[PDB]
Amino acid sequence: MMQKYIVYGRRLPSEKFPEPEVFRMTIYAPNEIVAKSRFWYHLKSLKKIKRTHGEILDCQHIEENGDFVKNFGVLLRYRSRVGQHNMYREVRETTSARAMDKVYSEMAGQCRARYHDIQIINVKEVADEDVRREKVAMFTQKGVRFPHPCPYVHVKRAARTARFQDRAPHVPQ
Amino acid sequence: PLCSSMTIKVPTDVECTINKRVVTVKGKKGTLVRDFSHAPLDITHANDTISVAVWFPRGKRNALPRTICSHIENMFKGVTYGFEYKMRLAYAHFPIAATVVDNNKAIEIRNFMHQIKTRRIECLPGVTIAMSTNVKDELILRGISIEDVSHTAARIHESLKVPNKDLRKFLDGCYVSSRGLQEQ
Amino acid sequence: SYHRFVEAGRLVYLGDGPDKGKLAVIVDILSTAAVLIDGPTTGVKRQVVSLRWAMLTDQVINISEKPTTEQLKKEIEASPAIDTFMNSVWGKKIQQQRLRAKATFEDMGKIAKLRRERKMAMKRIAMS
Amino acid sequence: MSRIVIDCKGHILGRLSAIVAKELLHGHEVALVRCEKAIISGAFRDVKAHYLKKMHKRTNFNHLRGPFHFRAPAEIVRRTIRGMIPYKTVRGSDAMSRLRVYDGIPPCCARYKRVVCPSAMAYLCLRPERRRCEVGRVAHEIGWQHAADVERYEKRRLEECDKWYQDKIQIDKKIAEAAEKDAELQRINAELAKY
Amino acid sequence: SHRKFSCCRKGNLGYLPRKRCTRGRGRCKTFPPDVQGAPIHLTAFLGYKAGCTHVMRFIDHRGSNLHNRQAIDQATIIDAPPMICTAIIGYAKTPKGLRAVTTVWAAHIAEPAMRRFYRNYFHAEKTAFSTYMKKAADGTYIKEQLGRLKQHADVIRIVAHTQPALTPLKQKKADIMEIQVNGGANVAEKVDYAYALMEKPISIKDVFSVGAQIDTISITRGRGFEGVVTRWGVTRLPRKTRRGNRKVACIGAWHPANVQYTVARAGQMG
Amino acid sequence: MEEIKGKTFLPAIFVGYQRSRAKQRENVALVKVSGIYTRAETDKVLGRLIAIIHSKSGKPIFGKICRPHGNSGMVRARFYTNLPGQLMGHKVRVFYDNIDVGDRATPKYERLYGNPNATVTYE
RNA sequence: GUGGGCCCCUCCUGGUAAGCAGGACGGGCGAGGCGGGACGAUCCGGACGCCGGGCCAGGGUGCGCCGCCGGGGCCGGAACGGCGUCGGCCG
RNA sequence: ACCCCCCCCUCCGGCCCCGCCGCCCGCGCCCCAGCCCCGUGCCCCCUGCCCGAGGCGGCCCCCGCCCGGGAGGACCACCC
Ligand SMILES: [K+]
Ligand SMILES: [K+]
Ligand SMILES: [K+]
Ligand SMILES: [K+]
Ligand SMILES: [K+]
Ligand SMILES: [K+]
Ligand SMILES: [K+]
Ligand SMILES: [K+]
Ligand SMILES: [K+]
Ligand SMILES: [K+]
Ligand SMILES: [K+]
Ligand SMILES: [K+]
Ligand SMILES: [K+]
Ligand SMILES: [Mg+2]
Ligand SMILES: [Mg+2]
Ligand SMILES: [Mg+2]
Ligand SMILES: [Mg+2]
Repeated sequence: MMQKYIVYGRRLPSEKFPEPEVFRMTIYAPNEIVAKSRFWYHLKSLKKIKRTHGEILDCQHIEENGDFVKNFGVLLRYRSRVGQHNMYREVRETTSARAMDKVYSEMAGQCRARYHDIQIINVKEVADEDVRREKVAMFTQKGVRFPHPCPYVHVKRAARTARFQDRAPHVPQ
Repeated sequence: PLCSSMTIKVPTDVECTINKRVVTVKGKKGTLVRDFSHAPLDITHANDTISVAVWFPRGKRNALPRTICSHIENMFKGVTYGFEYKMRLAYAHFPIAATVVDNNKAIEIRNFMHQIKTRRIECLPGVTIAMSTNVKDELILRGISIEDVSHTAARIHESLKVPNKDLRKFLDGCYVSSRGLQEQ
Repeated sequence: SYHRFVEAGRLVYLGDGPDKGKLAVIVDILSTAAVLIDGPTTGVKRQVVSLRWAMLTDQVINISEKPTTEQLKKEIEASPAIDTFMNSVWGKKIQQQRLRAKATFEDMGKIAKLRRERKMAMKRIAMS
Repeated sequence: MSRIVIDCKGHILGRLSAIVAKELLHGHEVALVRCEKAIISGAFRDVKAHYLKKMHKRTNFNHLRGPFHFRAPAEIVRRTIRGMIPYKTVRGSDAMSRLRVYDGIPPCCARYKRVVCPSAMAYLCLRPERRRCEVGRVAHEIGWQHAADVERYEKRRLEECDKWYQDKIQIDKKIAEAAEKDAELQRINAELAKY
Repeated sequence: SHRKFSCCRKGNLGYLPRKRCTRGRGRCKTFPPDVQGAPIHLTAFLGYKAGCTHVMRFIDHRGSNLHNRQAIDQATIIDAPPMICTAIIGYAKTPKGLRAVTTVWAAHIAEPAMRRFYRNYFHAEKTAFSTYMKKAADGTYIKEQLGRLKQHADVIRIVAHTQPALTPLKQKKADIMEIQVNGGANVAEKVDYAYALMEKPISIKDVFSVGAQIDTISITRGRGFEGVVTRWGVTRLPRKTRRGNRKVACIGAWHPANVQYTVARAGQMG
Repeated sequence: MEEIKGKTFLPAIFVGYQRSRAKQRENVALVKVSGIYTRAETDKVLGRLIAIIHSKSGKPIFGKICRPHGNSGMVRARFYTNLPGQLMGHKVRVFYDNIDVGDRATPKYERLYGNPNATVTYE
C-alpha cells in the first residue's frame, strides 16, 4: 500500500534569512497526509523547525516500473520496551514500496513494532554477489527449484464450498 | 537452505529395497526391516547409493537425515557381519550362577548376592545368548539387529540390582564390556 | 519423491484472486511464498502472486532467464505445452467449467430437469 | 429428506461436531459411523489428563444428580454435539432426536452411502509435527469395555465387503455397456451443451 | 475447623443402597472363565440351606501352630436334590456385550417347571408350550435349532430346574437357573454335551468335588425398619441427651446446604 | 396445492427470523438457497417468487426474495403473512417458472397501510 | 425542593496498604431509555413521541448465536534461571 | 509407584431370548494411503419436482387381583 513521495520544505523566511535553505527527503507512506506529517517529524527533530515555523514546498509522488526482481537492503531503527536498536534487513521484491511493505509486516510480526515506532535510515538496491543474508541470497542463484511448500491449501479452499464429497481428495505433489 | 541431505554408499554384498519409507535389507545373515514412516523423508535410491533429504527445515527437522542414515548403516553392518555384545558378571564372595535355557533363547540367573529369588530373562526375537567359550563369567549376545541385542543386554543389567545399599561399595551386576561387530 | 517443482518456466493454474480460473507461466521466484508470473496468451498481466493461489501443473516451458512480455509470448507460442494441457483430462474439465460458469436462472431450470431424466434413465437401465 | 451418513474416520472432533450441529438445525437426519476412529489433536497423554479432569466433577451430596460421563466414543461424540446444540428447548430437542452415532458400522447402516468432510479431516487440518490420537484409545483408558469386540466385528465385515466388491466390478461392466440407449444419448448431448 | 482426632468412617459405601432385594432369589451375576482345552464340567448348582453342626478334623497344615493337632470346625449342611436339565441357551460376544441366539426347549416338560409359569395352578387354564410340544414331537426341529447354535454362538448354558417334591419345603413350583458349560475343545463339543444332558437329572456330586472351593449366593435375614446404631454401627450418645441417644448428632455442616449420601440414616435393614 | 402442483422448483430452507442477540424481527425471514454460496451469486434468485407449506390445512403461503444477507448466499424474504415459529427447519420452494398469484404474495403492511390514500369508497 | 452524596479521568495529602480516610479543574450516576463490555448504577458508543424504509457508531464475524474472506510474519504475577525456537547488534 | 482407571462386588431406566399368539414403514454398500499424491485438482446437486411391493434394514402390539400363611413386614410391597 506504501507509496513513494519526495517532499521539499523550508523555514519561513525572515529579515536575517532572505532565501533560507531547502531540504528534501524521500518518504514511504500510505498517503500524502501521513507523508507530510512524517517529513515535519524529521525536520523538526533534525533541523529544529516545527510545522509552525516553515512551509512544505512540494510533495511529489513517484510511480515505479516492475517486471524484474531486485534485492533491497533497508537500514532502520525501531523502539522496544527496553530501549532503541539498529537493524538491517534484506528482501526480494519488485519495487521499493513493496519491499517496504514486506519490511513493515515482518517487523509487526517478529518484533511487534508498529509504523510510528520505526525510522528508516537507508533503502538501497544490493547486487547479487553483494548480498549478506541467507533467506535472500538463496534465491539469487541460477536454477533454484523446490516442490510446492503448501499444496494442502488448494484442497482445503475447494472443500470450503464442496463441504460434502464421496471420497477424501488427494494432495497432488 | 531449501534442503538438507546426507548420502551413503550401498556395499556390494547386500540387496536393498525402499517402498514408502519402508526399508528392507537382505544378505547372508538374515533379512531386516524397518519403518521410518513416522518422519517426513525423501529417500532416493539410484546408481548404488542411498540419499536422505528433508525439504524446508525449520528446527529439529534438520536433525533427521544423519539419524535415518546411521540407522541404515547399522542395518548393513548387522546383515553383513552381525553384532555381538560381551557382558561380564562381576561379584564378590557370592558367585553369580547363570545358565542358558529355552534352547539359547533365554538366560536364567541364580544366587546374585545369595538370594532365593531367581531371574529369568528372555531374548528379544532374533538374538541368541551363549556362555563364553574363552574366559569365565562372560556372556555373548549375538544378533543382526543392534536394537534387539542392546535392549536384551540392558534388560539383564536392570534385572540385577542391589537395594538399600551404597552402590559405590556394593558393586555387583552384569555389565557390558565389549560392544561391536563379529569376527569370523 | 516429488515430480512437480517451483521453477522458471513452470505452468500454473491460478486458483484465487482477481485472475482465478486462468493459466500462466512463472518467470521468477521471490522467496518461499511468492512468484512473479506472466501469461500473455491467456490474458494475465505480469505480477507477483502468492504460491497459495497457484496450482502447479506438470508442464515446464523452455524460456530464457529474464524475458520481456512480447518475447515471452513468442517463446510460449513456440512451445506446445498449453495445447497438451488442454488435451489432457484436467483441461477438458476446465473447458466445461467455463460453459457451466455463465448460466442464468432459466438455464438452471433446464439443467435440473435434464439431470432428473439422467437419474431416471440410469435407473431404468441398472434395473436390467 | 434423505439421511446423510458420515464416516468418522479421519475427522477432527470439534470441527465435525460444528458441521453436524448446523446440519441438524436445518432439519436434516444425520448418522455418523466409526466414532472410535475420529481424531483429537495433541499428545495422547494430554488428552487423557483432560478427560480425567473432566471425570472428577460430580455433585458432592448425591452423584445421581450430577454430570454423567459416558465412556464410549459414540456418546463422547454425542455429548460434544449437545455442547453445540441448545437442547433444553423444543427446537434443540428435535435436533437431538434427528441424530445417530455409532461405533463401527452396524447392519442398519451397512448399505447406506457414506460421505466425508475434508475441510475437517486431520491430514488437511493438522501440521505434520503436531501429535494426535484417536478417540477409541482414550475411551479404552477411561473405561470403555468393548474395543476388542468392535475390532473383531470390523475385521469380519471388511472381509465380507471385499468379497462383494469383486462381483460389483463385473456388475458395473454390464451397467456401463449401456452406451446403447439413444433415448439417453439424445440428452447426454443436451447435458454437454450446458456443461 | 478440622476434626481434632483421627477416626475412620462407619460402614462400607460399596453396598448401597440398603434396599430390599428385588431379584426374587440369589442370581448368579458372573460365571467362572472358560479355558480353551480344559476338560468339560458344569459350574453351578442350587440348594436349600438346611442347618449347622461342628466336626473334628486332623489338621495337616505346615508352619502353623495346628500342624499335627486336631481342630473343631463349624460346618453348614445344604440339601441338594438332583436337578433336571430342560433347555439350552447360546450367546454371542458382540459390540454390545452378550446377546442371545435362541433357546431350545425339551420335548416333554415336568409339573414343577410348568407350575413356575403360572400364578395359581389349579385355576389357570393350561396353554403353555401347547404348540411347542406338538411341533417338536419329531426331533428333527430340535436338531436344526441346535445346528444354528453350533453354527454361531460363543457361550453355551443349560437351563435346569429344581424339584421340590423331594424336600420338606412348602412350595411346589421349581426354581429355574442356567448353569454354564465351560471347558472342552470347542463350541460344538459343548453343544453335543448339552444335548446329551437334555431331559436328564444332574447330581451335585457331578458338579463339585471334595476339598475344592465354592461361592455361596443368597438373600440375608430380614429385620425391617431399623435405626442408625444397629443399621450402621455409629456410637450411642451420652445418657443425659434430652431427646434420645440412638442417633447421629450432626448430619452435615452448614455448607454444602444439603444432606450428603455418606451420612448414616434409618431404614430397611436386612 | 392444486395450483402449484406441476411447478418444478429449486430448494431452500427457512432457518430463522432476522435478529440480533437482543431483538428479533418477525417481518423478515432468513432463507438458505442451495448452490448459492456467495453474496454475488444471489442476484439470480433476487426478486423471485417463493412459497412455504403450512402443515395445518396443507396450504401454501407465497412470498418474494427481497435482499442478500452476509457474504455467503443467505437471503431475506417477506411472506404474504408473517410466519409461525413452528415452521423452522422446513423447506422453501424457489420456482423456476412464472405464476400469477396477483396480490397474494405481498406483505401485509404494504397491502394495507401502504398509503395510496385509499379512500374507503362505500360504493 | 435541597443543605448524608458517590464514581471516572488527570493532580495531590496521611497510611505497609485498603473496594481506607481527606482535598482540585472537567465529566458522569444520582435523575439517562437503547446496543456492546458473558454477567455489573458509573466502562465503550449513543442520551429517548408513535411507525415504515435506508445508512451505519462502539464491539465483533467456528457451533450455541445475527455476521468473512484474502495476504505477510510468529507460534493474575517478581527477583532470577533456559545449548526451546525465530530474529538482531558488537568484536 | 500405598496414587489413577478397569475386573470382582451393590443398585440398575431400558433392552434381548423364549412361551399363547396380527400391523405399519424405507429403498442408498469397496477398501487404504497423503515426503507417491499412481495419474487426481471429481461426483451428488428433483424427497416429488412423479418416486412407490420380493431381499435387506426398522416399527407397534402381546400377559390380574382379592383371599390366608410366612423364611417377608409401619401401612404397602415381597416369597409361597
Ligand atoms: K471441628
Ligand atoms: K469437632
Ligand atoms: K453417633
Ligand atoms: K450439609
Ligand atoms: K445419607
Ligand atoms: K453419618
Ligand atoms: K436417622
Ligand atoms: K498504619
Ligand atoms: K437527568
Ligand atoms: K444526568
Ligand atoms: K530467546
Ligand atoms: K477412586
Ligand atoms: K477386589
Ligand atoms: Mg427437658
Ligand atoms: Mg469508600
Ligand atoms: Mg446484556
Ligand atoms: Mg451463524
